[PDB]
Amino acid sequence: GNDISLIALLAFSTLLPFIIASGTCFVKFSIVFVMVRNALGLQQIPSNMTLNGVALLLSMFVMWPIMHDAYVYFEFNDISSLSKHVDEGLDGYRDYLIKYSDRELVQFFENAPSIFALLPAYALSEIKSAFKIGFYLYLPFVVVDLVVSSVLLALGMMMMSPVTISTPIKLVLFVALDGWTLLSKGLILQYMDI
Amino acid sequence: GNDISLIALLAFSTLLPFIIASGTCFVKFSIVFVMVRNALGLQQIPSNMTLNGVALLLSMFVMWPIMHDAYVYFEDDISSLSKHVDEGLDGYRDYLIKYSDRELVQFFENAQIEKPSIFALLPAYALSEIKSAFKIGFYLYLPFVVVDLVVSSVLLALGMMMMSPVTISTPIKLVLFVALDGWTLLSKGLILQYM
Amino acid sequence: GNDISLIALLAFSTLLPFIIASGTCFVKFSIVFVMVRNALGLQQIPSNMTLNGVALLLSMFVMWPIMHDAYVYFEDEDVTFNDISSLSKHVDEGLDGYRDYLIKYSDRELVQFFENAQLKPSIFALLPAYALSEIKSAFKIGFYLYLPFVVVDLVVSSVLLALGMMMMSPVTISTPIKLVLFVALDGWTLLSKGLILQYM
Amino acid sequence: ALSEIKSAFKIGFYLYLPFVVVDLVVSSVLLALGMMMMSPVTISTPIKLVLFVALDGWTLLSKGLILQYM
Amino acid sequence: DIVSLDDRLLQAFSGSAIATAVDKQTLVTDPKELAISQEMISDYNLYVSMVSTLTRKGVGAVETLLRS
Amino acid sequence: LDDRLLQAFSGSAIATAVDKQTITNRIEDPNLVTDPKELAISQEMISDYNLYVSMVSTLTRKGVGAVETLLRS
Amino acid sequence: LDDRLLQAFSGSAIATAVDKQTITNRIEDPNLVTDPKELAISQEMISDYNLYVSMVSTLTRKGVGAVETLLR
Amino acid sequence: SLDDRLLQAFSGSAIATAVDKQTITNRIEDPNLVTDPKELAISQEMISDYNLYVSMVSTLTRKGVGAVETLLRS
Amino acid sequence: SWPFWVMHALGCIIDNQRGATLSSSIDPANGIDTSEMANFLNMFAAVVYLQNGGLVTMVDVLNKSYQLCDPMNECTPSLPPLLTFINQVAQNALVLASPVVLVLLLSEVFLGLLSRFAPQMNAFAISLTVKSGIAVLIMLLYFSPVLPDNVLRLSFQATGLSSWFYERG
Amino acid sequence: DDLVFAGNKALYLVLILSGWPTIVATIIGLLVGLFLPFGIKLLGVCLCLFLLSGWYGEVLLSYGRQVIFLALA
Amino acid sequence: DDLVFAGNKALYLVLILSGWPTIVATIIGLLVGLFQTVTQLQEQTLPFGIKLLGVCLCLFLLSGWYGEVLLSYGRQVIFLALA
Amino acid sequence: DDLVFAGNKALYLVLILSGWPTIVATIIGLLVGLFQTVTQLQEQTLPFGIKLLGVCLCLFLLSGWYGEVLLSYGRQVIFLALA
Amino acid sequence: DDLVFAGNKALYLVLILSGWPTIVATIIGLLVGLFQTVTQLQEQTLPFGIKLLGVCLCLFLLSGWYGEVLLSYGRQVIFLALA
Repeated sequence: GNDISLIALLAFSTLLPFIIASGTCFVKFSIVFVMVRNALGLQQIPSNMTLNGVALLLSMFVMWPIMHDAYVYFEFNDISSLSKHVDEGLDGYRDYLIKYSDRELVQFFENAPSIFALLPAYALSEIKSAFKIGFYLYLPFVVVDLVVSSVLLALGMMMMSPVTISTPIKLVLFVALDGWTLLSKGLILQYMDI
Repeated sequence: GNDISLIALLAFSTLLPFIIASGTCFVKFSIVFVMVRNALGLQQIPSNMTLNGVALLLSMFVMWPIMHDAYVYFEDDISSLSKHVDEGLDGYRDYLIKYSDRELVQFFENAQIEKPSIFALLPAYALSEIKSAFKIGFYLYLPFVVVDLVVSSVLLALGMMMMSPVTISTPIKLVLFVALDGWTLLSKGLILQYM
Repeated sequence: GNDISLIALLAFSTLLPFIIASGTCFVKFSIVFVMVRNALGLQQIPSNMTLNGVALLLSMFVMWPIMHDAYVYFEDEDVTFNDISSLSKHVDEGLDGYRDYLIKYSDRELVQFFENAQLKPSIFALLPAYALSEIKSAFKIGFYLYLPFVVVDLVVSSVLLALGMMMMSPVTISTPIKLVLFVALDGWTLLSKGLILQYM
Repeated sequence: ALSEIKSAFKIGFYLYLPFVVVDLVVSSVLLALGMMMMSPVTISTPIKLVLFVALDGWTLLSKGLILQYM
Repeated sequence: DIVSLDDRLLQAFSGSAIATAVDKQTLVTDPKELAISQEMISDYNLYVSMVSTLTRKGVGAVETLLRS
Repeated sequence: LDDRLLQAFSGSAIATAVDKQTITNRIEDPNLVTDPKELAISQEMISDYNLYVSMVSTLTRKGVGAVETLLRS
Repeated sequence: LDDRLLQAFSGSAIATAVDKQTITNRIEDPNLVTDPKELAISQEMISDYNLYVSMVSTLTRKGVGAVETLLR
Repeated sequence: SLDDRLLQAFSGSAIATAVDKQTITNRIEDPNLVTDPKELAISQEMISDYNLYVSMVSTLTRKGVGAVETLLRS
Repeated sequence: SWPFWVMHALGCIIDNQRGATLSSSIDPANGIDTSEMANFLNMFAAVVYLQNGGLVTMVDVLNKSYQLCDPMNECTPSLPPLLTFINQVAQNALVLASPVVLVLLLSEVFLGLLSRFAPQMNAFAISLTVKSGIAVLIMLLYFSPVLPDNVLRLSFQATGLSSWFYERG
Repeated sequence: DDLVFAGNKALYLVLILSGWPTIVATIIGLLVGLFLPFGIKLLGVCLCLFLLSGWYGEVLLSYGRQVIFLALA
Repeated sequence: DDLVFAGNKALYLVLILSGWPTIVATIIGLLVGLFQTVTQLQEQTLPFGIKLLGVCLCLFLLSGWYGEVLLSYGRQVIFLALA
Repeated sequence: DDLVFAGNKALYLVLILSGWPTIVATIIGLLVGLFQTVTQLQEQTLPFGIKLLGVCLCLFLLSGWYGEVLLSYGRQVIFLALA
Repeated sequence: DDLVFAGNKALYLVLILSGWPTIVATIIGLLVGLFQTVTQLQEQTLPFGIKLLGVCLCLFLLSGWYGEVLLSYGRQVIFLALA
């Protein structure tokens, strides 16, 4: 135990909610669940209190093995050795950011690998992937909205708005697929490597 | 008390609003009331303070038996304490197991006879209750979708193709639901699932 | 004074906006207005800030005398206590002022069911048992106010077809007629009186 | 305090006044085509920025405000 | 009985007593009256601190019901 | 529930009234002010009273705290 | 994990209770509070208790605050 | 560079403080150093200088994370 | 606020009669999220009221209220007038807007009967394109005479405190 | 599963409850077509809406109750 | 690539699912448009009645086939995206 | 005063800028309506296709002038507010 | 300058990309509509149904070209803003 080691231990516990917001996969999970809500056309339900909760719990399984490897390790008496010792600890996490980031971004940031270059390059990599999933979630329902509109014009109902009757169809389809069971599984499989 | 017993009590009493919003039935209750409003097509009535007010009360009747039975147990070596603590949760763990999907629990248990673990139960419960609410809501839309199509046939049988019907079916939707005593049927029924 | 008698002051004023949303008649008055606006066609006329304002003022007349009575009851210095149970019953005797009001409108069969579910009358059963009846009462009271506006729309739409004037949209025409018919007859006064008279 | 607020509100009006035109004009043009479902805010937002950038923007106000007391 | 339990259990501040004190007022007196002043100095500093808050709560509760 | 909350309120409203008075009567009575054993015991009662009320205040604030975010969202 | 949480908590609580008792027994024993060398040992025990429990409280509460933050 | 400035600053400072208190403890455990005014006079200087160093580095680290809360939470 | 609430609602009528509120209000909005005329006329009416020195009148009713009414006399609103309040606001706005509505209905009827003579000529759009001009031309012709209404006719005055409020309620 | 039964019945309901008006509206159209005026046509149209308010009520409230019963238990 | 297939497949499904009802309404309309000349009696509301029973009848019969198709495409896209 | 004057011009500008595009849109509408009554055809996409070209076209040709009007009015009102 | 070119080109693309589908819907409506003036049969569903098929075929065949055009403009404006 030393004062300077403790100061660095207290400070990391202040910055936690920011690192988990940028440096961890939590960004993919939070985004994906809100896009699901928007695709269904629901506007208040389920609450962001729930989605931001479940997404947080699932992401915990993926990161726990990474923190424990730093837990089981001390995370020795000289600047060069101390740097190597401390640096060697973060390297357990470096191997994560580099697996889910694009080489071209890191290289640009390496010229202004380093951790500071990996953090922003990683964030933009996870975000763009999330939109790549969301896009696919809209396709199975937008075809439903067009089909409902198409038939009513056969009946001559120029201006019976669709939404009063198409919204339940969206629910049965999502429920019949057990969507949440498929999405929550596939998301962890991208990382857990089971 | 004991110094480290305070820290455990204080942290728990902070996280109450999140545990109730994710792990407790409040999830099911809160959604069903909003789906009823939208099935009628009402935009603002009743206010979110009204509906959330009810879901939070009806849920307390269901959960209180668990907290009371739990308090009496805590009021009544390392290996002995941990085993003593776990028996207090067994009253709660059982509740989650009853509803949480049997396979998701195993699927998450593998990511972390074996008695299930709460951390596996929480996400398996939250996702399983949501599905049940969307399912109920679907049934609540079908009686009105018949109403909406039937009205259109009348206007078309009178040729009024640009007399948009919605003004006429909105009051029918209300007569039907109050003549069905819906708010009473839903409240009696929704609770009996947990008795 | 007494510290636990202080904490209860601060808690109450923190909960007050949620109590008014369920355990008070504010629930019925505000709802009926928004449905009548909705049926008149035009939207945000009156502005939402009108409706939630008058409903808040009119409701105070009915509840404020009850609140005042509850505090004046506890102020009597002549009471004395001898046991914990003697205090609990004395406090409960104060709430009867409010309970009696809820008991009038809440339906018996809801309260009895919650009073049984509560195990394994009580106010916590009278709050949800009351909120559900005041909601329901508004959809009845409102449905009767849709009938005349429906008649007005059908009449003009049929008139249009008598003139043989197809695919004109029968909304431009009828929206202003509803307001003139309703506003020229002071409907908003007759409506407001009909509400207060049920409770005053 | 009441005096500065009154005067501040008057200044706010003249700065708002030129953008009203853009909103009402864009809204009218949409109905010309019958796009009654389109939401003007999504279109009129860039037009407001373009006007502000073409004017001297914040440099006009900051100078004018100081000159009232200098 | 242990103590004279009565209606004094059902109030936060004894406003009728504090009003009695503030009419007593139209140099120091030490230490007897210097001790009694400790009560009247504190009891009024706390009463004001509550009143400043109940109004903010009460106004804010009106504004909450109007926003919706 | 309510019949149980009424019991909790009254039981605590009386225990604090009696406990607060006990401290006062120990400080005005001379044989209890100037004896080290009786001073040692008064040091305990003062601190125990302080902690008890601080805890009730915290736990009550949290009760009317969890209601805010769930009702108002 | 819940299986590990119960273990981490349990060890913490027991280890602390044992220390609190030990100090108390050092104050009532007349051979210790009267001996200067025994007091020096006691001074260290009093301080060490304070700093440990304070660190648990802080780090725990900042762990709760990281969870609160991300949900709102 | 920037990524390594934290290792150099953290590591370089930790070794400098760890050895300073160690050279204090053993300064108060030498019969020649605890009983001589020339040795007590220096110890009064030494012990205070350590106290100020940790207080400044601790303060400025907190302001560092405080700006990051401010700019991110608001 | 009465002088402002009147001018605001006056706008919402014109936006509907001219342009769009969605027929089913499923969206529900149409126009801007507080349709732009009703936000414009609301702002305009406020700025003129301050310039006439109305701000001194707002503070005047406050001081008088404390003299006719004070908390220890349990001041209370009069119930009889409060029940009529909503009609007054609606009636004032309805009359002032009338000059612009009537021409809109007459113009729609002009085109309506034309679709007897040229039947497949589209009734709806040829009116919908046109209305957004007829509404603006006729407002400009009356923009000047609307100002006097805000200053004198609708402005509240301290004399009203005698009837809206009563003490010991 | 019940989802299929409850869904199929709705389509069956519309066919009948919407079928009757168009057949009778056709036949009545044909007979009158082969064979104050506003006042008479007003009574003629309003007349069938009153009559059918009742028979439709007995049906729909029988379906509404049943889908609620299926949903909750 | 995967995106073009899924994006192109969506538009195709719209025609398959919406095709049948437009045909059923049209095929019935031609009979009425013709029968108006055989019976030589007319009321303009005639087509709105008959066409309705054709569409509703087809939907009831096809309600099953309409489901299997959506459930296959829905699963397929989920796998492609997350994989 | 400088308020009623500034307020008048705001309504005046709306009528001016939008006038030509609404006028040309109106005339084009009537022409297709007249041409339809000349024959037995009945189509609803035809009026939209014809009007789309006219509405976009006139704005395109006018776009250069609109900036002259707005950039002068913006400076005018800013001076009154701060003069 | 860079502002006018980007603002002018925006309106140009709307006219081009929306042009093709509106014309084919128009052309199909006229030719099918004329047939309804030829035959004694009148039905609104006939032209509406046929239009959808032609419009969908148009979107399928041009789907690829619509992609390149939108990407080229998207790239160009990013360079104009940041340079």
